[PDB]
Amino acid sequence: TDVTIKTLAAERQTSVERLVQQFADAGIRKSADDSVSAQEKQTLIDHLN
Repeated sequence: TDVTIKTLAAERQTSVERLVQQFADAGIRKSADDSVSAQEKQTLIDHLN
């Protein structure tokens, strides 16, 4: 579940990478190569609404 952002970010490409950024704001690890959360892509929805 927990992986390092960027490698993971690339993985989804249009999900986890994005997820990490917003989430950092949310309450998860941030993007730009470092720490990320997979399947956290929900960031788009949660953060938005």
